[PDB]
Parts: sequence; C-alpha cells; structure tokens
Amino acid sequence: QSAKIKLDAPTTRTTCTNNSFKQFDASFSFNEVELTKVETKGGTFASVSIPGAFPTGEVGSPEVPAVRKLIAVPVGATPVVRVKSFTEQVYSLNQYGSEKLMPHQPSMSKSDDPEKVPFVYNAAAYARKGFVGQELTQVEMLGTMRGVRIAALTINPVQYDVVANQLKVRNNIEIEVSFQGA
Amino acid sequence: GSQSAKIKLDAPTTRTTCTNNSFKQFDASFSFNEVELTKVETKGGTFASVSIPGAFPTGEVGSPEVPAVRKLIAVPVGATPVVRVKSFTEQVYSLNQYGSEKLMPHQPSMPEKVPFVYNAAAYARKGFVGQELTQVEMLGTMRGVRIAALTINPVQYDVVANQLKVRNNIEIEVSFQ
Repeated sequence: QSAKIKLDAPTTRTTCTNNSFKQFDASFSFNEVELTKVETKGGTFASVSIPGAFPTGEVGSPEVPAVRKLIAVPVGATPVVRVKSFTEQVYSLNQYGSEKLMPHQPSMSKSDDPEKVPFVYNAAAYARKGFVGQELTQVEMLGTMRGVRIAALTINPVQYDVVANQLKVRNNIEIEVSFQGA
Repeated sequence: GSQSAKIKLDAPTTRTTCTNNSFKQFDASFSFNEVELTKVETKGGTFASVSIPGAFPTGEVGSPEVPAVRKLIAVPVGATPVVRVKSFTEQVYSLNQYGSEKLMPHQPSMPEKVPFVYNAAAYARKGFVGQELTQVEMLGTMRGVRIAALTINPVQYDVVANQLKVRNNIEIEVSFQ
C-alpha cells in the first residue's frame, strides 16, 4: 500500500539539452511523491519517495528523497551549477496520517544480526519546528574511472517541517551546468 | 578550417530525456538537431571530422571516427542494467557534396608521443560500418555508487560511398535485473 501525492508537474521527467561543448541545461520535474507506512522498532513512520530517488538525512533525523545525476567532466574543467527557476508548494501530511517521516538509520555492518541493531531516533530533531533540508543543488567530483572524470549532481527537492508534518517541494527545476576552465 | 559545416538532422533540438516510471525501470530518449563537419589537417592528410553536441569520438584505432553519446547511471545493488530499443528514426547523408575527404581515423589517446594510425583496409570496406545502437558497461563502484556507462551509437559510416547513416529520436527502456 502507498499514498500518491500529486505535485505541480504533469510528469516525472529529467531533460538535458546540450546547448554548447562546455554547457548544458537540465530540467527536473516530479509528478508525485509516494508515501508508504513503515513498521519499525520505534513505531510506525511514513517514508516519502520520488521515482528514481534515494533517501537522505542525518542518522536519527527524518529521511527525505534526493535525486542524483552522474555527469562526465572534461579534462581541466570544474562543473558549476546555476539555478534558473523552480516552483515551490507545501503539502500537509497529517491528512494521510499523523506519523512523521521515518528516521534515517545507520549503514548496516555486514556481521551484525539485523534484529539486534539499535534503532536510532533523535527525539530533539523530531521536536524542532520549521522547514529543514539541504541546498537545492550540489556538485561533487567523485573521481576518475576508465579515463572518465565523474561528477555527481544532486538535486534535493524536499524540505520537511517535522512538527507541522509538512513537505515543501521544489519542482520544475531548471538549471544550467557550465564547465569552467582556464 | 575551424568553422564547421552544419548538417541538419531530423530532430528540432539536441536533447536527452529520462522518464522515471519505477525504481526498477526508466525510459530514455536521445535526439540530435545536427551533425557538425570540420576539415582537419593531420599527419596522414586532410580528413573530415563529424561531431554531435555532447558526443565524444569513437571507433577502432585507425578506423573512421564517429561520434557517440555516453550516459552515466547509478546501478542498484545486485542489479544488471538491460537496455531495450523501442524506436528510432534513420536517414542517410551523403558527404561527398561537402568534400571528397573521408572521416578522420581514430587515434589511440593524446605532442609527438602517439604516432599517426591509419588502417588502409578499414578505409576500403564497402557498406555501413558501426557499433550496435546501444551498449551497457559496468564501470565499477565510486563512493558507494555502482556506475554503468550507457553508450548510444547513432552513427554508421560507409567509407567507400562517404555516407553517414544517422539514427535519431532514439527511444529506449532501461530495466535493472
């Protein structure tokens, strides 16, 4: 079972338009978020995701979905993202259930019994008022693999107000990626 | 001879789209508005060089260079990416009207470290020569992320006829495991 919450875009689509050799435009749109109820050692929580996204957040704090795009970086270039535009809307989650977003759990240690792993829940973070989230865009050089320099372009469309149980979703995100060199 | 000849392709813009339906599957589309043809002076004579915006040169070393597009994708744990071609458009473009020079041969790497490589047998091959339209290669893992390279090969070349066969508006489905 899952609740589908419709967002202000007709489709979940990512586009890249190559406008020159050292520049491209990209656009990210999301038609919905999927909210699933998850049973845990700390209670029932909600888990919100977007198609092709991965969960992010500090260990013990509410998990939110982010999208990652991998790009090839030319030799001697630095990728620089410029945000052109986006839309933004708030979505109240209490109407679907009073459960808060699930807390982000630590990575699993291979030799551990999953049943005996202590559940991490930062009560102080769950009592903090106002919207919490990452910068909309991030660029990180990951390294070189088989002669290809790879960067990770991360898009963080979701902010969350745990006390109000509200999502703030940025959508129709238009960016320009420039490969700065000299 | 820096300014390229712009050959109009059968798509209004150079654009890549990814329509993410599920966590196990996404659709992608690749389109190209034009090919750029430049004349290049080399150790082995003057040759033509064809490119597409956002593409990189490919081909066997010593054989005609053709542009390909590479998309890097994150692969879920335990999954194998599998590509299915849904559709594409195709058109042939005669290059002799721009010049009789053939496409330049693909060089190994790159001042004088790398000698000039020219496979005369590759330049006598009749008919269209090129790679499969799509290829998937696991590159490895970097900072907890499994990375695959999805290569799209829109160009085939008939060196004797000096003609390009360009596949465009390429629609694919990528499924994980």
